[PDB]
Amino acid sequence: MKLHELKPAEGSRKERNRVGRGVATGNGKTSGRGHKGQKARSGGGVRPG
Amino acid sequence: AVPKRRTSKTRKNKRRTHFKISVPGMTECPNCGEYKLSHRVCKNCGSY
Amino acid sequence: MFAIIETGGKQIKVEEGQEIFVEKLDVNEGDTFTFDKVLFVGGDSVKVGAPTVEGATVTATVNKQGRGKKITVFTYKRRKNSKRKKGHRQPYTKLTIDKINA
Amino acid sequence: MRQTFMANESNIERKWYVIDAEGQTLGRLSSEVASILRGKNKVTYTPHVDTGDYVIVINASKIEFTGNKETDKVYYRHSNHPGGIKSITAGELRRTNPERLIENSIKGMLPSTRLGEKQGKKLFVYGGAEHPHAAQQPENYELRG
Amino acid sequence: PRVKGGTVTRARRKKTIKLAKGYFGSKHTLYKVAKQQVMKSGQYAFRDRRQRKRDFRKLWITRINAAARQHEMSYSRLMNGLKKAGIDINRKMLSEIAISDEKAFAQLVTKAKDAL
Amino acid sequence: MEAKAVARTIRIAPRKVRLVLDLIRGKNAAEAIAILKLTNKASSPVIEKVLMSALANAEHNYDMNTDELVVKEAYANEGPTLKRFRPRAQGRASAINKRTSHITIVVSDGKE
RNA sequence: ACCGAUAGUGAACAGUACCGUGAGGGAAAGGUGAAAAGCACCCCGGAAGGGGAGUGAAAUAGAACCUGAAACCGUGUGCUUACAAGUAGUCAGAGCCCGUUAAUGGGUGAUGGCGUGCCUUUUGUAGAAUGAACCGGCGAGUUACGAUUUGAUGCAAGGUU
RNA sequence: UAACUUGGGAGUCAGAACAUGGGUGAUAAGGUCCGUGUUCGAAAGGGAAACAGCCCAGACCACCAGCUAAGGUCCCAAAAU
RNA sequence: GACAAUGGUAGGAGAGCGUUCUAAGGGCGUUGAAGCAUGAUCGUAAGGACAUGUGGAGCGCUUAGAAGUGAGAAUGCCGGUG
Ligand SMILES: [Mg+2]
Ligand SMILES: [Mg+2]
Ligand SMILES: [Mg+2]
Ligand SMILES: [Mg+2]
Ligand SMILES: [Mg+2]
Ligand SMILES: [Mg+2]
Ligand SMILES: [Mg+2]
Ligand SMILES: [Mg+2]
Ligand SMILES: [Mg+2]
Ligand SMILES: [Mg+2]
Ligand SMILES: [Mg+2]
Ligand SMILES: [Mg+2]
Ligand SMILES: [Mg+2]
Ligand SMILES: [Mg+2]
Ligand SMILES: [Mg+2]
Ligand SMILES: [Mg+2]
Ligand SMILES: [Mg+2]
Ligand SMILES: [Mg+2]
Ligand SMILES: [Mg+2]
Ligand SMILES: [Mg+2]
Ligand SMILES: [Mg+2]
Ligand SMILES: [Mg+2]
Ligand SMILES: [Mg+2]
Ligand SMILES: [Mg+2]
Ligand SMILES: [Mg+2]
Ligand SMILES: [Mg+2]
Ligand SMILES: [Mg+2]
Ligand SMILES: [Mg+2]
Ligand SMILES: [Mg+2]
Ligand SMILES: [Mg+2]
Ligand SMILES: [Mg+2]
Ligand SMILES: [Mg+2]
Ligand SMILES: [Mg+2]
Ligand SMILES: [Mg+2]
Ligand SMILES: [Mg+2]
Ligand SMILES: [Mg+2]
Ligand SMILES: [Mg+2]
Ligand SMILES: [Mg+2]
Ligand SMILES: [Mg+2]
Ligand SMILES: [Mg+2]
Ligand SMILES: [Mg+2]
Ligand SMILES: [Mg+2]
Ligand SMILES: [Mg+2]
Ligand SMILES: [Mg+2]
Ligand SMILES: [Mg+2]
Ligand SMILES: [Mg+2]
Ligand SMILES: [Mg+2]
Ligand SMILES: [Mg+2]
Ligand SMILES: [Mg+2]
Ligand SMILES: [Mg+2]
Ligand SMILES: [Mg+2]
Ligand SMILES: [Mg+2]
Ligand SMILES: [Mg+2]
Ligand SMILES: [Mg+2]
Ligand SMILES: [Mg+2]
Repeated sequence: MKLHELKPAEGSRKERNRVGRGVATGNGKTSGRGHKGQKARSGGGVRPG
Repeated sequence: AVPKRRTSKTRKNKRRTHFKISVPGMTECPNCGEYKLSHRVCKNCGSY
Repeated sequence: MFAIIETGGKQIKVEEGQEIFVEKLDVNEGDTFTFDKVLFVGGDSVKVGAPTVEGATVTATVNKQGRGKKITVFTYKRRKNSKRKKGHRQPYTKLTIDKINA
Repeated sequence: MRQTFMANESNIERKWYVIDAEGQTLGRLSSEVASILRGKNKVTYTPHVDTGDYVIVINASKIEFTGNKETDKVYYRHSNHPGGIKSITAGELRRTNPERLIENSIKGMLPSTRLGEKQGKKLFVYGGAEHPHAAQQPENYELRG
Repeated sequence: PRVKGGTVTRARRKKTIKLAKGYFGSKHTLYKVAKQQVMKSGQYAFRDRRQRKRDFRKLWITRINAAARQHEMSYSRLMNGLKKAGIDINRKMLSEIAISDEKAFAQLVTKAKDAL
Repeated sequence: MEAKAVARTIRIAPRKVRLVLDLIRGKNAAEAIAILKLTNKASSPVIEKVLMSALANAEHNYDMNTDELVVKEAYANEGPTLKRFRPRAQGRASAINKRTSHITIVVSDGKE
């Protein structure tokens, strides 16, 4: 190839999900968490088992 | 005791339509000089 | 002198010499289009077609395949984080009626 | 927005009619007249300008009622003072100021807009068979009953 | 690397301010209140493009009903008998004939009137 | 032509100077001097000092006839404020604005 | 494949002004021009400020000195308004002015129809439930190490440091 | 025209009115507790004067084109004095 | 070419617009860059060009990579203004 024309193999890359940036992305306000309770707090959730 | 809303620019400007000032009397000093005030004495810049 | 034709899904009232604005036909510029459904002819002699005058074409010449002015479609729901926005330009054709029949 | 006639000033013609009110019931006279003043019998009716024309009612003291609604059917009124409710019966208004009996019935059938107020000023009502408006040359008009 | 939020925020806010010319007073200068009005005026326009097809159909019928009663016909019995005669002309076209050519309108009244 | 003169950073507040300034615009210069000597506002000898300066520029820099001149424009713009404080009661202070003004009048003979 | 003056050291000019009896806490504040050539001289004015003139490529580059947004304050104007009940617009529509990235153009708007803001929390809010005076800047799912599942690639009873 | 199995990723555990079958209560409550359906929630549009839950009916976008539903046809206000 | 589908909150999936920086290639600029202002322009959306005024020295495009990557609300912090 050349250093100004290179392309990766097809299906190797995806852009990652940024969460919490406005309404139309689908993960805008509550950022996937749902509304309240212990699982919606930072560092929340409970230990496995 | 305190205003519930701000007052807009139009309502402020409609309020001070009478907040004006008037022109004075302005007679003349007939003998020698510029204009004086009416029923007054032309002392300075005046001979009446 | 006076005709009512049927084009698109709607009806137009024409006189020979004027310009009309119709939903998009499939002709080219400078071509001659002929209209086939005529519902009523007035003027000096009156013909009333039921539904059609059975004859009575209208010829016209074609100018300016075009697109309309852009409108913006916008809606939103009130407390719910949802809205959409999109544009639209509707196509049209311009024609000039030049000759009438009966 | 192809092609639809819209009326205008320098475009409309207003004329003058005369209705006589004897032997007519109050509401059935008034519903006929209020469509004249709006112009809903013109073929060139347009909702945002004042087409429609002038009406004169000349007898107005021979308006009939049906039933017992000349001793009933009171008309109320409030003066925006405490306890200032006032009233008069319908038979009372007939013998005393009958012109205001008819013109209140007709203006209640007109819309309350700016144009609806201006259309209601084209009504002229008189008790007894004479009217001053001979200069405007009005016509007779029979009610399509 | 640090990216500072330069020049992209004005450009977004100005074309909302510019999209609100002619609005009263504070609603054409301040961004938070002009945005909130431009959302409202887009919602109104969607609603009113649908009612415009209702308003004009109501205006056409009113004029046909006035023109038919000069020939002792209702609106109802005109367009009943006009259907049985086989005529398929609009309300819009039928309203324009009655204004322009009264003599032609009186002729299709008779073809509807004898079809009953 | 036109002559002008400005006076920058005048300590009087701009609302107070625009009252007397509205009496003199549109009038010819001989009346405007007579008005400013007879209104007893505090702004009046400051405007009158400025209108003298603009008349003297028309005679010297431009060689106009001072007998027939008219005041085209007269206006006052804001300058920078001085921010002071005042102690009120129970340990609390309040802010006080010392306003300033830029005064501009132009004068012309009405011809080209 | 670190920041570029609300950043980056608290500090590009300071552990100073300042606060505190004291241990102690703790800021704000960069940019004329290539060169100072930094406005001789005249005029108004008590001065401050200014108009000319002159320097300079440029002085709406004059020291409060690069560029100079918005809120906000004003001066002129083309169209409109003193019988009218309002979430301020929107759709229709005369009349009056103008003439574009030249296209079924632009500004204003007599009159008519329709129409109870935004976010958050809620069974449910125009809501007399919460929050926001306005403008501007800053301001919130990251990284390291392990695990597990997808996709891609190489080799294959071998693969890999 | 769906169903089922395996695996990755969730949110939900405050519900409301209407009709109907029943307890409780006073054959009281826009009451409270269970069952069966619809709608709201998360659904605009037309009607019910106005009115989340009632009747009709499920909005990809233009159109100054037509047929109908529930409800309606003296004027306000479209259609039969 | 026909046929069908396309309201939507918690929420799952997919495609994309823009910002700063780096590599490579290829370009623009004192015959006026970036920024600022105005405009009756183009695109399905986020958004992209052109002209004219100000301004007085740096900046786009293509492909790929990497992130302090997008604000209207937190009795948010700091400054200006009412
Ligand atoms: Mg994605
Ligand atoms: Mg969602
Ligand atoms: Mg939000
Ligand atoms: Mg989740
Ligand atoms: Mg929350
Ligand atoms: Mg909960
Ligand atoms: Mg939860
Ligand atoms: Mg914590
Ligand atoms: Mg004023
Ligand atoms: Mg940087
Ligand atoms: Mg920001
Ligand atoms: Mg319809
Ligand atoms: Mg002083
Ligand atoms: Mg004290
Ligand atoms: Mg610092
Ligand atoms: Mg800076
Ligand atoms: Mg000390
Ligand atoms: Mg600091
Ligand atoms: Mg000096
Ligand atoms: Mg400049
Ligand atoms: Mg400054
Ligand atoms: Mg420089
Ligand atoms: Mg500057
Ligand atoms: Mg008036
Ligand atoms: Mg209304
Ligand atoms: Mg509650
Ligand atoms: Mg509130
Ligand atoms: Mg209130
Ligand atoms: Mg508050
Ligand atoms: Mg803010
Ligand atoms: Mg793997
Ligand atoms: Mg493999
Ligand atoms: Mg449970
Ligand atoms: Mg429960
Ligand atoms: Mg209950
Ligand atoms: Mg009950
Ligand atoms: Mg149940
Ligand atoms: Mg909920
Ligand atoms: Mg459903
Ligand atoms: Mg509904
Ligand atoms: Mg309704
Ligand atoms: Mg009811
Ligand atoms: Mg609703
Ligand atoms: Mg029908
Ligand atoms: Mg029926
Ligand atoms: Mg009404
Ligand atoms: Mg009717
Ligand atoms: Mg659908
Ligand atoms: Mg959908
Ligand atoms: Mg996802
Ligand atoms: Mg230039
Ligand atoms: Mg840059
Ligand atoms: Mg340089
Ligand atoms: Mg950020
Ligand atoms: Mg805030």
